[PDB]
Amino acid sequence: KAGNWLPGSDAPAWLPDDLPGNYGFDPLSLGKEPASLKRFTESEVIHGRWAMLGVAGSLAVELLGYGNWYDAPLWAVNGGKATWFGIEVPFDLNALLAFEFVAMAAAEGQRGDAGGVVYPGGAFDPLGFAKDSSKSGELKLKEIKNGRLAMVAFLGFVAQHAATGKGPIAALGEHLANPWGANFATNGISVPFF
Amino acid sequence: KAGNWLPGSDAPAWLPDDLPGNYGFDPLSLGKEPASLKRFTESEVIHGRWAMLGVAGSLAVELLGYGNWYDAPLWAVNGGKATWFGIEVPFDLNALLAFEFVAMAAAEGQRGDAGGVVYPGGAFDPLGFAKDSSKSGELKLKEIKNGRLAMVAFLGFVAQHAATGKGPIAALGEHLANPWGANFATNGISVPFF
Amino acid sequence: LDPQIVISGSTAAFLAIGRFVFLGYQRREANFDSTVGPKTTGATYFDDLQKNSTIFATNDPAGFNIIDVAGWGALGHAVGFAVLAINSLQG
Amino acid sequence: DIAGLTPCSESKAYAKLEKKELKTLEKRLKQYEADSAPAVALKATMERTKARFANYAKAGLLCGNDGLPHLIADPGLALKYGHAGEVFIPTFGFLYVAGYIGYVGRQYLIAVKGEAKPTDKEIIIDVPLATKLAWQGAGWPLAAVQELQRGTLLEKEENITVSPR
Amino acid sequence: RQSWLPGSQIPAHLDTPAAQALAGNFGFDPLGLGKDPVALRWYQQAELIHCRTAMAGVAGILIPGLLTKAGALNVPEWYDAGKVAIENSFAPWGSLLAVQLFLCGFVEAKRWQDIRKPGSQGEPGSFLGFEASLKGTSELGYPGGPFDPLGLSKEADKWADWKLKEVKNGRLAMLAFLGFVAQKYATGAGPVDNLAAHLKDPWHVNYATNGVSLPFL
Ligand code: CLA
Ligand code: CLA
Ligand code: CLA
Ligand code: CLA
Ligand SMILES: CC1=C[C@H](O)CC(C)(C)[C@H]1/C=C/C(C)=C/C=C/C(C)=C/C=C/C=C(C)/C=C/C=C(C)/C=C/C1=C(C)C[C@H](O)CC1(C)C
Ligand SMILES: CC1=C[C@H](O)CC(C)(C)[C@H]1/C=C/C(C)=C/C=C/C(C)=C/C=C/C=C(C)/C=C/C=C(C)/C=C/C1=C(C)C[C@H](O)CC1(C)C
Ligand SMILES: CC1=C[C@H](O)CC(C)(C)[C@H]1/C=C/C(C)=C/C=C/C(C)=C/C=C/C=C(C)/C=C/C=C(C)/C=C/C1=C(C)C[C@H](O)CC1(C)C
Ligand SMILES: CC1=C(/C=C/C(C)=C/C=C/C(C)=C/C=C/C=C(C)/C=C/C=C(C)/C=C/C2=C(C)CCCC2(C)C)C(C)(C)CCC1
Repeated sequence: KAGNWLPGSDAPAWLPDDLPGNYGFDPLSLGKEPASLKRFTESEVIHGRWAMLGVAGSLAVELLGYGNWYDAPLWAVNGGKATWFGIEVPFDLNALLAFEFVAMAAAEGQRGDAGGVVYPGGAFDPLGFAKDSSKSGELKLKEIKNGRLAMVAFLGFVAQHAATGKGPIAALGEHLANPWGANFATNGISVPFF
Repeated sequence: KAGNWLPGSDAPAWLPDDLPGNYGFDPLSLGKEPASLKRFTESEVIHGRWAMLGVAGSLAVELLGYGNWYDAPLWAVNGGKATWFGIEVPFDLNALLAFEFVAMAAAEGQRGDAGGVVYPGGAFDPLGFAKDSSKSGELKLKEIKNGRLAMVAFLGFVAQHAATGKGPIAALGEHLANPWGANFATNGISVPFF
Repeated sequence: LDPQIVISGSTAAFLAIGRFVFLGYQRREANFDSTVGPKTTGATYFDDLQKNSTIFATNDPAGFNIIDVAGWGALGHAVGFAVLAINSLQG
Repeated sequence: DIAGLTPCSESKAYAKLEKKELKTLEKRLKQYEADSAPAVALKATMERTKARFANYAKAGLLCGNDGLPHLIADPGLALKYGHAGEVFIPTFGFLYVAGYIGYVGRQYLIAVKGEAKPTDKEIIIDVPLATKLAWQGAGWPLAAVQELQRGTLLEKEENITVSPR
Repeated sequence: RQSWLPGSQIPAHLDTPAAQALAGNFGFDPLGLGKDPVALRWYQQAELIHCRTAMAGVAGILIPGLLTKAGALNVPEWYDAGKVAIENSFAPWGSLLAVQLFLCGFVEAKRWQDIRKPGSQGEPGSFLGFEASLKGTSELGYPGGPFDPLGLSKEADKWADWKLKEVKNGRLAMLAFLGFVAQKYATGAGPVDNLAAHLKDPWHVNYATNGVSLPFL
């Protein structure tokens, strides 16, 4: 019980208490069955880790001034060359496609063979946290909460750039310039009848 | 029971459970009788192996740049000479026809004498897989699934080149260029009343 | 374009392919006794121009009579002349 | 066009036949007066005739070398070139009404077999029951496919078969 | 009970505990189609789907149709919405029709297999995990779970009233769409303009005057 998403309302019966991010949030009754609930726990944590990585990446890209996340893949359709922190990358689209396919296929198959495992250990624990399994539960809670936040932020990225076409930090900068003059009601495509 | 091709519906009674690729797929009740079902298992596996070989071959031909699968036999009707990976092949149409007839007749007769056998062993097992007959069942499952996929892909090759006249990789390339602009609704011969 | 090479190689190939691999499958169809062994239970002439009279002896280890030789050689000649005839119309 | 003909609008033979019919009709018209009922009927015939030619030209009909309309009996071809109103729609209309008649009759037969004298109600029609069933089947095809899918449309092999085999 | 025709003999197949437990029963079966309870079951499913898609379609006609007479929402007429949309769009109509055939055929196949077997779609391992919430809710045609998100279908005291409102509005919606079609072929303008031209002059502009809807007078 990290909280309750709606004060007063009763928690659902199928959510077990010992579980990270257990707010009892389920209007649709999607996880009423055991095996499906386990699969959903796996999916939530994994999507969270990938969302964290992507959001941190797009932020780092724009914060260190290398275009947005939308024009990082610009060098492949329009002829050019990739980059990292100010150095060129000598590869072709098919080359990175091949190495990405092989590497990701290998890694995800290897992961997808050990049943459903969410917390590995030993060599995915190289610094020595979460050893006592006591504060590890709290670290699980922090993990899942930051993951939910990251997912929401990334959906924000997709919608925001689908609406105004600008990058995240550019949009934040101009919003801090004139708060009431430009947000999702000056969007002109969010709320139609304005 | 690798699955069920239509959730909810009952499996047919004549399919035995211990069998690779047993999804219970039989609307026409084609395999209700024992001997016919055995013959059909033989045919399915063999067609699968030949389909795998053919599809892999056409993909290799086009991927390494030697024309399509449709213009590999072009050198015999229009005068020319066969090839392999950049080297010429010194034979005549009747020469390869004779050696093909003899070799295939010998091989297929030899195979067609040992009753109906689908998994040989010993000298058609030269690397040492499928020895315990435990994971061999899973390998049978993977075999038959990849075979079904290959048969479907090859029928796709025939139909696709019968419609648009281009090769597989060229068609995929142009489809990745403009997805909505060119597929089997821009075909002009697939769906007539467009 | 030699006729002797095409025809000789053809008949050799077909006699070989009838010798080694299609022998037993041809000899599994010798068993018609399940349905017909008395083609004609007859006594005299007009019945033994219809029943077997002679048996062509083979010291061949597998047992090719002159008849199987005639058959596989005949197919070989048909296919060989087909090859020469398709070669004949100016390639 | 569709098997080597032309539509009747620009068909030369069409207008020639039209002119010929009007010519014979006016020839019959000439010898009467201008108020006579003969002339009234003749002018009515002129109006109906010219209206018929205009109606056949308007519907996009297809004429051969005789200038006569030709019907196209092919689903793909007629539906592709706009001719669904000459065979296709008529066949579905007829099948509707014919199945309707048959279904109403069959329902009457089963309705009267369950009495004490089936022959009297066959020779002397039960008019209330006949009108009732005459209404009750305007949607027959749905009831037909239901009777098919339940297996009551067909008698089993208690039918009398010829003896012997 | 209510009847469509007070004094008319209500047929015996619409007078059962199984048929009176249906939404919007008014004993209306002049052509005796529903003599087979299985057929009545299937036809009820047909009525429900037609109700829901009819409401959706007619709302799509009206609400942009009404709001365009105000300032916002410049929407073209419903019989011309396709053309303009496809000129606005990115793909030809053939590919769109193919994609909707696929994506709708999958779903309709689901629902169909649930009609043939009531507890069908929920059996372990079939889907990737929505098999949890793809069973019925004991009344065929009214699933639960991911449908009805807001939980309105939980209370038992408003149940028959939600049902009955649905079926009544749906029947009215089907009538509305047939009206849209007939007014399109009859007068030749949008339904909102027909409403305006009838309120402007009721005793002169109706289907007794349009010259097509009854030609004998
Ligand atoms: C990546 C998707 C994902 C998945 C699979 C889960 C899975 C889960 N969450 Mg969860 N969650 C997520 C994202 C996700 N979460 C995000 C982003 C947030 C922040 C908003 C939360 C916040 C949250 C809370 C507060 C709680 C859960 C809980 C749960 C568990 C039970 C609920 C359930 O059955 O989930 C099944 C979930 C799905 C099947 C999601 C599938 C996606 C749906 C079908 C479509 C969504 C479309 C979206 C709305 C479109 C937006 C577009 C935009 C333009 C408007 C389950 C393990 C409960 C729990 O105990 O935590 C473990 C709980 O109390 N979640
Ligand atoms: C190519 C090799 C490969 C392989 C073999 C796998 C294998 C696997 N992955 Mg995986 N993955 C890969 C590459 C691969 N991945 C890559 C490159 C990424 C991105 C970095 C991911 C991201 C990823 C996530 C985030 C998750 C997995 C999961 C899984 C497991 C689920 C298996 C399954 O049935 O999914 C079958 C899946 C599909 C057929 C595709 C599903 C498509 C989804 C529903 C559509 C999502 C919306 C779509 C992206 C549009 C978004 C638009 C955007 C603008 C917002 C399995 C072990 C899941 C897991 O572990 O759960 C147990 C999981 O949560 N993977
Ligand atoms: C080479 C053909 C072939 C044959 C002989 C078989 C044989 C068999 N399959 Mg099978 N299968 C095949 C191809 C084949 N498969 C392909 C390509 C797929 C992928 C789509 C599958 C998917 C599949 C499943 C999912 C299942 C089977 C099963 C079976 C077994 C029982 C069904 C039966 O009686 O089959 C008899 C089959 C035939 C007689 C096929 C003959 C070909 C027909 C008569 C004509 C087809 C024309 C085609 C549709 C034209 C397309 C043209 C295009 C332009 C549209 C049997 C051993 C069941 C089983 O237990 O697996 C072992 C089962 O559940 N199959
Ligand atoms: C009584 C038998 C019969 C015959 C001889 C024809 C003859 C014809 N039809 Mg046809 N048709 C029929 C019944 C028949 N139809 C019925 C009952 C239907 C309704 C299902 C159709 C639906 C139909 C369509 C939708 C189309 C044709 C077309 C054609 C023409 C070429 C195709 C063809 O011959 O396929 C051989 C036909 C058969 C062996 C009879 C079975 C009927 C099948 C279902 C029709 C086959 C259509 C074909 C695959 C389309 C080919 C496209 C073409 C460009 C190559 C030809 C004039 C095509 C056309 O317009 O040509 C210009 C076309 O697009 N027909
Ligand atoms: C819970 C629940 C429950 C109840 O019952 C019901 C409901 C409510 C329905 C539900 C809800 C749900 C939800 C909301 C969900 C959401 C999700 C998401 C958002 C995800 C994302 C997710 C997301 C994600 C992962 C993301 C990721 C990202 C990434 C990787 C990125 C990448 C990249 C990079 C490198 C950078 C460059 O430049 C480019 C790119 C390529 C771009
Ligand atoms: C199952 C079932 C059951 C139920 O009951 C009923 C039904 C449904 C009917 C059924 C179904 C069926 C089906 C679908 C089938 C399919 C098949 C196929 C497709 C095959 C292929 C198959 C196919 C195959 C083998 C293929 C093969 C191929 C090949 C070799 C190739 C070759 C080649 C090469 C070297 C290359 C060059 O350049 C040329 C060539 C010469 C070209
Ligand atoms: C009851 C009974 C019983 C007894 O037994 C007998 C009798 C009497 C016969 C019967 C009766 C019947 C009836 C009357 C029926 C009716 C129906 C209907 C009307 C339907 C509709 C129905 C209708 C419907 C669904 C509709 C739908 C619609 C839609 C989707 C729309 C769409 C759209 C839109 C949105 C807009 C865009 O832009 C275009 C479109 C595309 C256009
Ligand atoms: C001694 C010996 C040997 C050898 C053997 C041999 C080599 C044999 C041969 C045999 C032969 C070599 C036979 C042949 C035969 C032939 C034939 C039998 C032919 C026939 C012909 C025909 C049939 C033709 C026909 C025709 C004509 C006339 C023209 C064209 C068309 C036609 C086709 C109709 C060895 C050393 C191995 C060892 C052991 C011992």
